[PDB]
Amino acid sequence: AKSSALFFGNAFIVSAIPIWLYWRIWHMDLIQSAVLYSVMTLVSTYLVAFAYKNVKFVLKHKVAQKREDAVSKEVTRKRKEKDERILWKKNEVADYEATTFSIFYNNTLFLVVVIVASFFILKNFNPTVNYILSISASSGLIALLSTG
Amino acid sequence: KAQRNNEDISIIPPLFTVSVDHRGTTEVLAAAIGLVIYYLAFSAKSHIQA
Repeated sequence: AKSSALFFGNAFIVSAIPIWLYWRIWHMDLIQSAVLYSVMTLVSTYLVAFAYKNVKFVLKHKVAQKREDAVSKEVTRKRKEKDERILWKKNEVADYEATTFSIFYNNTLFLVVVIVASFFILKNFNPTVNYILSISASSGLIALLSTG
Repeated sequence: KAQRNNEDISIIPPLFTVSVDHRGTTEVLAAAIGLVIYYLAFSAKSHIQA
């Protein structure tokens, strides 16, 4: 559970990237818009990190279900005296890649949502409305999708 | 006069010449790349869970 610090160290990143094009093509005022940016990033980091945990927690078992036979093979190739290696390593063996895919997929999911909203729906809308609706919808919808 | 006579126009000196150097004269793609990578990620998820 204490590993959540990494999730907090990851969920915020993507939330702020679009500021470049917004300042370049939407020409947003970074001073006035900082009020919107801070809230958007904070909410995104909160729910997205929670989603990271949920996805990995919900699916980590499958990793062992698939490859535990191979991991056991290499563990032995290297019953009480034998099982300890299972607790020390095997559980993390499944966990380690489970996290990597969970975060990877979540980040991959986020990008298209903002692209579609900003440059295919909110094309015809105020840059203020463009950023507001695009980012707010992305955060809320993606978090709900993660609960799917 | 030379032009009307089809005479050689190069014989007539200009007063001066000036050389004018002429050097000569995305969101869809970003969505596409994100879409394709996400779609293959979905395939990866299916295989991972399959």
